[PDB]
Amino acid sequence: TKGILGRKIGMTQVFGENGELIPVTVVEAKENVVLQKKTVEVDGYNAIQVGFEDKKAYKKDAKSNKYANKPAEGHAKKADAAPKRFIREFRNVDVDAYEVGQEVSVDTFVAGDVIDVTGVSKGKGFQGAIKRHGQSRGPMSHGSHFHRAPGSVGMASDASRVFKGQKMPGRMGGNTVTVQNLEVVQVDTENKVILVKGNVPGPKKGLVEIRTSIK
Amino acid sequence: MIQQETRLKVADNSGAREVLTIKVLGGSGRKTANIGDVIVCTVKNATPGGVVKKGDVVKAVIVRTKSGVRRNDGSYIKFDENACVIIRDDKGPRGTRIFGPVARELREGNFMKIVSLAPEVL
Amino acid sequence: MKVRPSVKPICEKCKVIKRKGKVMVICENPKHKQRQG
Amino acid sequence: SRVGKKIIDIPSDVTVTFDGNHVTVKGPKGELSRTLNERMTFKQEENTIEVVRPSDSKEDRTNHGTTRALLNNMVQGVSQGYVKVLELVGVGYRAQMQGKDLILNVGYSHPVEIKAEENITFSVEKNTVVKVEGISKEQVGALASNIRSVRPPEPYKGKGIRYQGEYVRRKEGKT
RNA sequence: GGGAUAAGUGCUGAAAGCAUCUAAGCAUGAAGCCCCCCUCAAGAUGAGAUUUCCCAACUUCGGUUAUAAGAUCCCUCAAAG
RNA sequence: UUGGCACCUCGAUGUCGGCUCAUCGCAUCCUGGGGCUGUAGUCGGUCCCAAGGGUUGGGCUGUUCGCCCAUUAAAGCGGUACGCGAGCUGGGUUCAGAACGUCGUGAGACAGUUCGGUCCCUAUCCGUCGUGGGCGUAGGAAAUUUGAGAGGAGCUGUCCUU
RNA sequence: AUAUGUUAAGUGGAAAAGGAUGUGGCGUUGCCCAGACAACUAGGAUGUUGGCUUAGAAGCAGCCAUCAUUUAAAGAGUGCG
Ligand SMILES: [Mg+2]
Ligand SMILES: [Mg+2]
Ligand SMILES: [Mg+2]
Ligand SMILES: [Mg+2]
Ligand SMILES: [Mg+2]
Ligand SMILES: [Mg+2]
Ligand SMILES: [Mg+2]
Ligand SMILES: [Mg+2]
Ligand SMILES: [Mg+2]
Ligand SMILES: [Mg+2]
Repeated sequence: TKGILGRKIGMTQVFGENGELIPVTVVEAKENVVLQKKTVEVDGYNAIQVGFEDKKAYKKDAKSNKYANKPAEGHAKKADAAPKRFIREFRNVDVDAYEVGQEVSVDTFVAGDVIDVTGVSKGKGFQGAIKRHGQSRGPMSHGSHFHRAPGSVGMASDASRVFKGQKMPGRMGGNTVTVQNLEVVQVDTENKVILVKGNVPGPKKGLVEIRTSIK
Repeated sequence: MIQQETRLKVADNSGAREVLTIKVLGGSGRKTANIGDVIVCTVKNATPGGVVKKGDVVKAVIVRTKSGVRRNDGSYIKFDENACVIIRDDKGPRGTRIFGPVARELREGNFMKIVSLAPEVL
Repeated sequence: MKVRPSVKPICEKCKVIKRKGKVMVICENPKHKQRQG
Repeated sequence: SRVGKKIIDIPSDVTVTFDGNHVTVKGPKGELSRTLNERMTFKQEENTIEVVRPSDSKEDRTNHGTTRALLNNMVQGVSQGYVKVLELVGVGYRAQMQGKDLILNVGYSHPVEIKAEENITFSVEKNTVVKVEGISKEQVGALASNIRSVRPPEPYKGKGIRYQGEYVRRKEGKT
């Protein structure tokens, strides 16, 4: 139950009972609609899909993504809706609720719900082994020429190859990751925000997936 | 942050003036300590007389780190030196004349005797 | 349970049986439990 | 197989009904059903059952004498009913019924609930003697072995869930 | 938290009138095993599925001419490199 | 392991430790489950099942080792060219200097010490870590997905009640 | 593929001292409808533990001395003790 889409606004803090400071990630979970209901009788699995942030309609000479194209008009026309930038399926929800076209508002969560927040990472670029992985660097003095290299990559001639999973350098990367068992502390209905306790992955104005905890 | 081989002032009349840490007891691999953490330590500068003497290996609790502790209300506390009280392996001290301010965060570590023998606790 | 290649009766009240492909001995005192291995 | 030559298995008002491959036994406390065997054949001549093995082989000699015991123990707990009595020993061990399910207090930090199943009634006499009653000897032996996996007997004092006539091997271990 | 199990623990039970944890059955049993959890995944050449959009003529239709939906070049950029 | 043998390599298979990065066995060091006990309890002992995960920081020695101080639930044992130098150091040692002891008439020698003593390589292929292009997937597109599979995770103390 | 067997461990598709039966084949043998082999339960004795009697010990520290029969039948107790 209880999935929603938003985007990271930033990070603040809130005081609670007996003055306890608790860190807070403001998520603007605005203008989410139920956009297609999926059934096991048609697809094999039960889910809805929620479109998050509406963008401008079809324009003939459109050269960028903020004007929808003709497949995204007709897809968001089968629901009485505007075309959305982000579209995600939620299959933990109950499919027998959520009529197609429902504005799934921000007051589906109450202060104190446990949730999972899914987002991409920041993305750091090409990084080395002691930054991409938590590797111990070599000594910076005493004659050494090994500082920030990876170490040995194998054994000599039994295993005359490098095994995969070696943890070599490359792209640190914005990949999807969930932080689990976060709390909702404050739902502002008029501002359409959620204050989730802690930090969620991604940069600012990113995209989150707040759904309830499977644990 | 108090690790192995940090010199700490000794904050009572247990017989020691300076002490250096051997290990931070607790778990395995435990690197640092703050207020309320018991450390095992050898005294380096000792008062002539008293109880402990130079080269004894004593257990002792951290009071008032220089990199102090954070509280639940988002409050902080920091001190100008690292100090230390030699204890007597039941969370009770050796001396009766504990010097200097003690952080509040060792009331909940059952060091109530160290609090009562101290000046104003903050 | 004494695992040993040489499972034998230790006293006369101990009996020798096969359970699930292995030779065991059963006896009233449990110090004479043996299975062969 | 001298338990297979004595394959009389004398019935009662209990009416044994074959079904070809398997046999249902019904009576005053009835409806047991068991898929027996394929090689062992069956004949009810006048009033009793009979279990006949062909070919005299070792597999036909083992499986025949069991099949007499599988007829005979079906027709005798539907005739009479199987009872296995189990006993508490200890200072403050009190078993009592929660209605249909039984609750033990055997020195743990928590009571132990042995949930009942079909054809099994749990009855407690005087908080230290528990009777398991039923119509099939394997199902009342299985649940009369889960009551004493709660707390088996113990050598130094004897404390734990015993059987009725169990000889608990005891030791004398003193400080 | 589920299943299936190890060592083990059994129930029923012959073979071998008995006994018997096993042979036929029936249970129970571990940080292990399989799920459960997290990622990545139809180049999964078996290339899956759903929803929406687009629909040509010339013309030995050989191919060309154009184009649809859609993209891209190019240009302004960074939450990306 | 110390050896035995002399089969591969002397138109070079280049270095003991340490560092970085590991990986694999289980004859299990801790944690899991059992049997027995000359197991009251608390502790143990011994044996069986099990590799999932974990398995410290210093002092002395170039040391492997070993001793020791502290801890820890435990500080496992092995294999991988006594894993890993076209990844690093070069303390150890087979270089030229010099000195002692000892031996030799001597030049010198020891495998005895002691001080000092240059560590080359722009990665072609395989393999690995990332990342694009092409084509295929019997119309072409845009978007959401199924998961066949593969990978990651997996440790544990203390205290309070009972 | 025929014909006759054997094995149930994937032996086949790597070992030993030993450890056990698991089934084949081939014997020898002593037991038995005067009813054995289990198992059924029923007498289990007695003078008497007799002696050295042994911490008292009266199937038992250890020397056995182990004769008669309450008796259809069992022992100066087979034996658990
Ligand atoms: Mg380091
Ligand atoms: Mg190399
Ligand atoms: Mg032996
Ligand atoms: Mg030769
Ligand atoms: Mg093993
Ligand atoms: Mg090389
Ligand atoms: Mg020289
Ligand atoms: Mg001379
Ligand atoms: Mg120099
Ligand atoms: Mg084999």
